[PDB]
Amino acid sequence: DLPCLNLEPPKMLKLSPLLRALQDRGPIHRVRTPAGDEAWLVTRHAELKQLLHDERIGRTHPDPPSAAQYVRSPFLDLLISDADAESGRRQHAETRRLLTPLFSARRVLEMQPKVEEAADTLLDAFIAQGPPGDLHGELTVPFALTVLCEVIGVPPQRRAELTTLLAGIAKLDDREGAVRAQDDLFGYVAGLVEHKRAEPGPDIISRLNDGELTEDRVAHLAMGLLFAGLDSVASIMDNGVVLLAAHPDQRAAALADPDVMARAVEEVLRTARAGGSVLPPRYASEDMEFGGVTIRAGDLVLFDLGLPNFDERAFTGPEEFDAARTPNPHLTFGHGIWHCIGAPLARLELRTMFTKLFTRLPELRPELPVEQLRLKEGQLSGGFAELRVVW
Ligand SMILES: C[C@@H]1C/C=C/C=C/C=C/C=C/[C@H](O[C@@H]2O[C@H](C)[C@@H](O)[C@H](N)[C@@H]2O)C[C@@H]2O[C@](O)(C[C@@H](O)C/C=C/C=C/C(=O)O1)C[C@H](O)[C@H]2C(=O)O
Ligand code: HEM
Repeated sequence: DLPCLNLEPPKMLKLSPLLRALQDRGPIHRVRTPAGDEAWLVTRHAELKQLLHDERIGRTHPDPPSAAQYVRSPFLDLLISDADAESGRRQHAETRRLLTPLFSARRVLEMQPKVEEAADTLLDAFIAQGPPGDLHGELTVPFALTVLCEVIGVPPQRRAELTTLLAGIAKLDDREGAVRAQDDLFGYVAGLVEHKRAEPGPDIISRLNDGELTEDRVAHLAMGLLFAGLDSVASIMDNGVVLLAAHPDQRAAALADPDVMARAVEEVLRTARAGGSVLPPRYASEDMEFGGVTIRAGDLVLFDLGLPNFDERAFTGPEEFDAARTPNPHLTFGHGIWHCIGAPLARLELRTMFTKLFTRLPELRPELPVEQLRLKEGQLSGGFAELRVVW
């Protein structure tokens, strides 16, 4: 009898009864996943943060095609190899050395004008169209994609076509459709990488080509970035709009002052999804005794960021949306060597759009009561199916 996890959408600002019960009853539990496999679930902020620094947990497994999974995704399968634990950790460290400088404070400051231009253009169009409008499909997804394309070096005309492909690679209910979407996207990206070698621009693909990587790895890094920076930004943005609409005093504080806005963006990150934010699978590379249990070599270890983010051991009043919360040690961008390398751009995108959205549309709010918002099914990182708003 292992507790069995599900894919039900979370409620606003509150862990589900199963997740609250597991967090109350200890820091780590053997569970069953939506795919039907067994896993460890870590439920508290201190212990999760401690596993994020434990080099026994990583993206290697002796036998990747029989490894326990949370959901079945040919995209996530690309992440796991049968390299030994040291060689995997080496691969990963090299990856971080190359991606980390692409988002330096200087480079992020240089990105700002185009992030702000893109938000203006899209918000003009959204507003021209008049209420009600699908915030998700017509604003947050296209803004995150536009920004990402500009930074990575994908031409803007490709935006409609990537929206389709990046949805395709994330299908959970259609293995062949997902493999095919992956082949097509990769074929496009690999063509783009080759173009850029002949004609470099101030963009990530060129910066990665200026180094010692194979064509193949440059393409894989670019494709991973395109998937990592799209629906994540949209999810945090969609939920921040819901939360900020629902908390008028908090919103007013945020818009009144750019330092409350910077704090408010961290509180949106902490509270956007109260559960269900389960990261790509990681595995123990050897047995380890942790949190009163013995994790075995090969066991799946799951990180659901809602759990630590709502842990009352780490946060005073974790169910309260406090736009001024400081400090705010949320784990929404991960930590340690599993830490978001795009976080500086994501934060810029969030401050930029929250500010413009609520400045221009002070009364912006979802049309439906929150409990009637519908989540996309059968899609990795799927977020809302639509987010109709009025103003
Ligand atoms: C080069 C590689 C390639 C990319 C792999 C991407 C994995 C994405 C996982 C998203 C998972 C999750 O998606 C979920 O999938 C379930 C099936 C659904 O039933 C849920 N409805 C939800 O859509 C968690 C999401 O996470 C977020 O979006 C953050 C999420 O990027 C963090 C993952 C970073 C991965 C980096 C990485 O390896 O770089 C916020 C989002 O707020 C969070 C969330 O939605 O709760
Ligand atoms: C607010 C939106 C975002 C959120 C919530 C988020 C969150 C995360 C998290 C939790 C991780 C750790 C994943 C893991 O350990 O499995 C991660 C890693 C990563 N993120 Fe983000 N991210 C966001 C936006 C972005 C953007 C805009 C980019 C790129 C332009 C990006 C690029 C990456 C990459 C390349 C990694 C893997 C880094 C590594 O291999 O260690 N992310 N992100």
